Amino acid sequence: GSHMDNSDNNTIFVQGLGENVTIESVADYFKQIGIIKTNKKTGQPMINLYTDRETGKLKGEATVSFDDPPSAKAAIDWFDGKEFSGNPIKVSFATRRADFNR
RNA sequence: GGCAGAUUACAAUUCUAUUUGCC
Repeated sequence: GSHMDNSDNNTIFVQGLGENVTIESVADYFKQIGIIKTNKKTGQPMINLYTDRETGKLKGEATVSFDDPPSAKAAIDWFDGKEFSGNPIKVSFATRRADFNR
């Protein structure tokens, strides 16, 4: 969250999306606040859904990255505590937990 | 860093890489 200046943080973490959600739907729900950054290697928007390895069901968790950091900040200020696909969600500032194994 | 084209491989439990052209 506010634990960093986020001057280099353009990603938000999301929880509660749903067990049947899609990258395109999440992107359509976040793009209305600001431009989601697009992958130039894959052409899909920067969203990463997560899955349970013990059940194979979706965690309801995902990251979304923005083309600018103030858009990510507005996305937290706005989407945090709203609903998506008919499910309550929770947005906040992300980091790179990937860096523990990358 | 961004824009266009091309290539290959792998992964997570909170932001992929390589490569050609241009600034």
